[PDB]
Amino acid sequence: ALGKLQDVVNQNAQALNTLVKQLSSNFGAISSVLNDILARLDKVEAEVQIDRLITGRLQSLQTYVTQQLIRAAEIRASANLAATKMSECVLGQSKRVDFCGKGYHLMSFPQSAPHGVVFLHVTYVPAQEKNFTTAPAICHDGKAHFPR
Amino acid sequence: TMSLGAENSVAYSNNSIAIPINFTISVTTEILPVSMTKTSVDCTMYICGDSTECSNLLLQYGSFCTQLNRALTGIAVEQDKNTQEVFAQVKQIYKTPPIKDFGGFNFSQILPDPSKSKRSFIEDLLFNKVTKFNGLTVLPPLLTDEMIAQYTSALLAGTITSGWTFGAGAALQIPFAMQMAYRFNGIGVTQNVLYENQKLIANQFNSAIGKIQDSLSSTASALGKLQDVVNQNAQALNTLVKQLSSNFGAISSVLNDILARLDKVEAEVQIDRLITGRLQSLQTYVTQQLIRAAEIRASANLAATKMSECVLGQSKRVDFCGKGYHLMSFPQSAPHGVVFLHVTYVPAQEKNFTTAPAICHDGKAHFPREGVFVSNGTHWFVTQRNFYEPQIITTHNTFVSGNCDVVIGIVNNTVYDP
Amino acid sequence: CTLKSFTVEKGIYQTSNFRVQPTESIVRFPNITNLCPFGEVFNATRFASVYAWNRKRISNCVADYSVLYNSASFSTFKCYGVSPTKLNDLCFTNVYADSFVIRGDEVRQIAPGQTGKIADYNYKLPDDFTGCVIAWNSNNLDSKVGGNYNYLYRLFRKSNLKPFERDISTEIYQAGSTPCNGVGFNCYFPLQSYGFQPTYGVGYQPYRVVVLSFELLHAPATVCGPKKSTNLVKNKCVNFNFNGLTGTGVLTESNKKFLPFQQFGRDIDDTTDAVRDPQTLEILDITPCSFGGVSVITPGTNTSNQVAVLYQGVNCTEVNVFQTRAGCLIGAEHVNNSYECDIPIGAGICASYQTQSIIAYTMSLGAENSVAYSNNSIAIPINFTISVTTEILPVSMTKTSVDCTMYICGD
Amino acid sequence: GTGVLTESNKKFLPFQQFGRDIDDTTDAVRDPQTLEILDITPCSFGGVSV
Amino acid sequence: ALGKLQDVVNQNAQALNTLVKQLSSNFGAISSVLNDILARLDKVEAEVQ
Amino acid sequence: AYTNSFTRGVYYPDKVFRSSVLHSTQDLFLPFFSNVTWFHNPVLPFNDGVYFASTEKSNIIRGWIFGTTLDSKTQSLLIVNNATNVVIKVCEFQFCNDPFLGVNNCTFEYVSFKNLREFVFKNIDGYFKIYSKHTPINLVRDLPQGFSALEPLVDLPIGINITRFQTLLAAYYVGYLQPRTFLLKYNENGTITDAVDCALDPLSETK
Ligand SMILES: *[C@@H]1O[C@H](CO)[C@@H](O)[C@H](O)[C@H]1NC(C)=O
Ligand SMILES: *[C@@H]1O[C@H](CO)[C@@H](O)[C@H](O)[C@H]1NC(C)=O
Ligand SMILES: *[C@@H]1O[C@H](CO)[C@@H](O)[C@H](O)[C@H]1NC(C)=O
Ligand SMILES: *[C@@H]1O[C@H](CO)[C@@H](O)[C@H](O)[C@H]1NC(C)=O
Ligand SMILES: *[C@@H]1O[C@H](CO)[C@@H](O)[C@H](O)[C@H]1NC(C)=O
Ligand SMILES: *[C@@H]1O[C@H](CO)[C@@H](O)[C@H](O)[C@H]1NC(C)=O
Ligand SMILES: *[C@@H]1O[C@H](CO)[C@@H](O)[C@H](O)[C@H]1NC(C)=O
Ligand SMILES: *[C@@H]1O[C@H](CO)[C@@H](O)[C@H](O)[C@H]1NC(C)=O
Ligand SMILES: *[C@@H]1O[C@H](CO)[C@@H](O)[C@H](O)[C@H]1NC(C)=O
Ligand SMILES: *[C@@H]1O[C@H](CO)[C@@H](O)[C@H](O)[C@H]1NC(C)=O
Ligand SMILES: *[C@@H]1O[C@H](CO)[C@@H](O)[C@H](O)[C@H]1NC(C)=O
Ligand SMILES: *[C@@H]1O[C@H](CO)[C@@H](O)[C@H](O)[C@H]1NC(C)=O
Ligand SMILES: *[C@@H]1O[C@H](CO)[C@@H](O)[C@H](O)[C@H]1NC(C)=O
Ligand SMILES: *[C@@H]1O[C@H](CO)[C@@H](O)[C@H](O)[C@H]1NC(C)=O
Repeated sequence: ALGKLQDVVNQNAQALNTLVKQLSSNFGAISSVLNDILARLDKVEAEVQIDRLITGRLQSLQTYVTQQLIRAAEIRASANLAATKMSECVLGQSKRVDFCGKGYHLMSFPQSAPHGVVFLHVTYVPAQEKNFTTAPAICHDGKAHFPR
Repeated sequence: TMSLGAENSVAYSNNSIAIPINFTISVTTEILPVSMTKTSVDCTMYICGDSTECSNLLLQYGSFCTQLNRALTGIAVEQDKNTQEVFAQVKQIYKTPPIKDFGGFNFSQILPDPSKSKRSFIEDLLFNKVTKFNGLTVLPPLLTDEMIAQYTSALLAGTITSGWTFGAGAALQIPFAMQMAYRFNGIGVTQNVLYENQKLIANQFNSAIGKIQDSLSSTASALGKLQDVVNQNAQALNTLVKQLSSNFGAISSVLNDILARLDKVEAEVQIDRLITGRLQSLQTYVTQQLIRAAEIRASANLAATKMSECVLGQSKRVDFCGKGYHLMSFPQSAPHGVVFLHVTYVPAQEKNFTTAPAICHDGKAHFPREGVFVSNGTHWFVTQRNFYEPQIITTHNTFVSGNCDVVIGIVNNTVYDP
Repeated sequence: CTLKSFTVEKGIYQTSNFRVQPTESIVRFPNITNLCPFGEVFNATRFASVYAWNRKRISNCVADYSVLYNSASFSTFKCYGVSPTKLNDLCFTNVYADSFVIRGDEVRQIAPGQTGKIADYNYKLPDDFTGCVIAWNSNNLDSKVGGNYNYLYRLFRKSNLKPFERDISTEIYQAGSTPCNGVGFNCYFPLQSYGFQPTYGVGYQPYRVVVLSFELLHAPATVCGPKKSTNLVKNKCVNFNFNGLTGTGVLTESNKKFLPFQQFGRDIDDTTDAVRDPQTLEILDITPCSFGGVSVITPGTNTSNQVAVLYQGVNCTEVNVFQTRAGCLIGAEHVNNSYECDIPIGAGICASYQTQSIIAYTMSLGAENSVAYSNNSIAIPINFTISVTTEILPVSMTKTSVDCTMYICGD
Repeated sequence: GTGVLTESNKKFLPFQQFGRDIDDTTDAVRDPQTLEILDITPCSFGGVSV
Repeated sequence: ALGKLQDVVNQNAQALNTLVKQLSSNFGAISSVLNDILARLDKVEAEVQ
Repeated sequence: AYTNSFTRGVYYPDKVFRSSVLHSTQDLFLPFFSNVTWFHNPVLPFNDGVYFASTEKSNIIRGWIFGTTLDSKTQSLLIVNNATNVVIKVCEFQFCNDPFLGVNNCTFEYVSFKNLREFVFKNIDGYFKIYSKHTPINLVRDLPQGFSALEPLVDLPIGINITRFQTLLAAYYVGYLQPRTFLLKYNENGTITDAVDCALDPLSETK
């Protein structure tokens, strides 16, 4: 039922698990383990092997930060929408169609959730329609009458 | 030096009001992009392609090709979401009656032509004006253009036959002229102003739809907002494919020529320069496509909001559903987007009147119940403020509040008591 | 295996790239049979002085470079832009063989992008050199009793040589204000000699040098390795090699209107689209063998172990079986009914697990309805239902921060 | 390396010398002179704010 | 009150100052000064730096 | 005397087939609207390469001499064309401006107003190239404002140094090639149909 909030948790977990796994990549060095290179080689050759790890790990971290900057702007759009729903929908009575649930909006109530908000939108939905003949106006003594 | 517009000194004074004698029904057109082409790139087929030698070197970089293919897959699946948020708002596929008794209003240019996809006449103008081995693939959308046209048809058939009611529950039928009288009443213009002018209002609407048809047939330049979404994606892919021909400091940009000319210990040094440059070339493309997809999502969320508030309702939000006071609007599909034909009341022929905040009868101040007091030379009347219709001042048209002494600008005139 | 889990939720997952593999392998070299005249260079009586290096152009022959690189005679055999082991598989537009003698220390100067007396005043190689430098000690041939003075080099010049510039001029060089005058103090005759003696130390002993320069253009070959041509094969997926243009694809007969000088053709992205057979006036279109994405369509593994497979863009004649516009769909039953979309396949098609097996169907947009419109009929609600609908919105992320010095460099 | 060392209840089989975790980390080790299994943990770290 | 406008002005100034300060970095080369590499080293070595 | 070249002197830049594509290429080309010389004789400089054209009716022009000295000390290239053979020869020739008064340490030999004959001579990489085109025209031979591309005749590995040339004898035009970037319109069935000289004017640079 809360798949929107759990999706935001799962994306942040997949991003961090990917960032950590990229420490195990060689990037073309003789080992992925920074302690092996320094335990096995002297400065002149260890600086060649380490700069391959620096270059790949810095690219790995720049990719993570760039995708978190893009993902934060999507959460800020949802937080600015939730802030607008609390003002117009909870603190008021909205006359905007579909903004505050299906049907004509009466009121709504905020409930908190992990990293999110839940609105319980109360609305009047009409039921049991019946047909009837109708008219735009009525003739009385030659005067045309319209409903107020 | 650019002109900001013509100057206009408005004729303001403490006792003058201008009220419109007449109106024009205006049909404005608004175009919004909703989705991109679902292009997806195989990172290994782009960087290497066929070569096992390059593929085994690319494994040393770890998760990057899964991370890039995951990002382009998220952009691709979101284009189907954006299209569902806009069009798939209607619960049931409504159909118009076979008899077009809409009170003189003519929807033939915007309803389906069943002889044809079964698009409207204006949807065919909109569909005409807009126009594999490197690891690039183009995926089809989930909804075909014929399915999008069935949704715009259902939204339009619900709107014409049942007003806003199909957005709030079951569609309740109402005669189209009576629906228009309540859309007039919703902008503060009294219902009789429709029924007494119904043939003029119908002819102004029918004429304004004819100007949309002529304008969309005449020039493509209006749809530049949709065509730019095609052009930005095409320039991104042309740049990504051109970057396969770059050397990046390798002996050749052709991977098979490196493999045909050199043994492993030398070939792997040349191939890693191509892997490095081609990986950076693809990371730059996916980053700018992620930022571009977020701009299209914002425009799809705006188009989905315009369909709820302008099409399924009657917006009171100024300039949200075109210029003038919004009456209703109609959805028409276009490739990668949506078009709204916004019907609005525009007041057209203002005249100057003397005005007052209140009037004095038997030593008591009367205020207009709804409307303005206006003077026709020597005489005083009360009118609705959006269309000139001078009623006599009466004890029903007005309410009292206290003595004459408090109000600034009050005038002495008789109130009739029926 | 793709999802790194033993459980799979309902969905459609990309898992692989499908490819047709080549069923045969081809080599296509020109009609030529005579061995190249390398012996006229490597067994020459003598080479020129290095300031006046001698160039032979080699063409229209087969070059067995193994005759060269297997020999223990060569005290040096370096290659640039090619491996010597690989030369018997290649083809070249021309080969230029350049020949001279220099002392054993100076052989270092015969390499790309060098600076020095021999490199800049006698024989300069280009920066993007493709070719081989072959050298051997010649103290047994070029050194002589009392010294051999037939071998010379330029020691002074007004400006450095460009790549493959040749300059035999004997004119006097000027090192100061002193005019050359056919003679002086800070003015010099610019040419000098090694005087090679058979008793010289090995750095001053003569070495014979041959440099082979290879050019491969957008052009025909005229020198090719000894690698035998074979029969042409068509409409199958094949691995191929036309004049050293290694690749893989379906070869077809084709009607590209080549003008007589055009040797091959290119697509709008510069990929090689067609070739001319080096043994026939026949034009072959090169098309890639069938490949594309593979997506697996599944209910949850908690529900069934059945799956269906979509070969994306692939045609069912060239992979129950159903041709969607998304690609060939295999293992899902086509159905004439329509339902709400369960798993989305594309172009109006969806799939579900139903009465059980996987089915594929055209999605249904909603229930069909006609509103009972008339010019004098309304409808009014007799009643109402107060409705409560839950809306969920995300508001925040986890506040992560990373010490980039500790992530990158680990303390 | 650098870390805190402690006892562990990691059930190393007789052929296993060390344990691993996905950061490319050695997670635990068998002491070569006395065959107990030690947890390795990072020495405590964090940002400083003023 | 105007902190939203000054923040937008300050961010663009900080990003340009950072872009220009990255010209002083070596990225592993012998020097950050492009003329200094060409003064010290011969063609094939200088081009790798 | 002088003439406007219009868009003359375009040639197929490489031995590659292309169709329905615009190809952007750098090479020695005659610039658009360049200022070509006109003649009835003399020895001329060769610069980076030559575009040459002539009035194909009387058939008086038969070939060319190319070299530095044109008379001994070093080789010159001789080209002669007649009703049975094209002949090309390289020698330490000692003739004046009329070897056809007769006709030398030779090193290479090879054998093969109503109309406009056009030629390009270029001496780079694999040495001396010839491109040509022959087409009917209206009777005013003033380099017509239409467009066509010259096709390669021969490509000769001869290694010679050329700084001057002369014609073997109608009227003829001479223009010089320059290092230039062109955009070429390969329309359909391999054929170049239009071009932009990208350095001519700001609109061509925009195209
Ligand atoms: C209204 O009239 C239509 C047409 O006669 C009919 O289908 C419908 O059942 C009637 N009743 C209601 C509740 O709409
Ligand atoms: C109102 O405008 C219509 C045309 O839009 C015109 O025919 C009509 O005469 C006008 N009426 C008045 C009162 O100006
Ligand atoms: C509706 O408009 C079209 C286009 O002007 C016209 O051909 C058609 O006859 C009109 N229909 C009616 C019922 O007036
Ligand atoms: C209203 O009054 C002003 C000032 O007298 C005048 O300039 C303007 O033209 C008048 N407008 C109309 C519609 O009469
Ligand atoms: C409106 O004013 C005019 C003078 O401007 C006057 O002739 C007319 O009688 C007035 N209207 C009425 C209903 O009296
Ligand atoms: C309005 O009527 C009152 C009472 O008759 C009088 O005092 C006042 O002067 C009048 N004002 C005007 C402008 O007629
Ligand atoms: C190539 O050689 C074969 C015989 O080996 C001959 O039949 C064929 O005509 C030749 N083709 C060309 C283009 O020389
Ligand atoms: C699939 O390939 C066959 C054989 O070429 C062809 O008849 C059919 O039209 C193709 N269908 C599609 C959708 O590509
Ligand atoms: C209205 O609906 C309620 C249940 O929601 C029911 O108890 C009531 O009898 C209905 N009234 C009418 C007039 O149908
Ligand atoms: C040394 O190492 C071995 C490892 O198996 C252990 O058995 C032994 O107790 C240790 N100490 C001595 C004194 O051997
Ligand atoms: C350049 O062209 C003009 C116009 O044809 C001509 O008058 C002029 O003499 C030419 N100049 C040179 C140096 O070619
Ligand atoms: C000229 O024509 C004669 C005809 O016998 C022929 O022998 C010769 O090859 C041709 N070419 C030249 C340059 O002499
Ligand atoms: C070609 O010969 C001329 C004769 O003056 C000479 O100046 C020039 O240097 C030579 N070309 C080259 C590329 O050296
Ligand atoms: C080449 O294309 C042109 C397009 O105008 C056409 O006239 C010509 O007939 C074509 N040639 C062939 C061989 O089809």
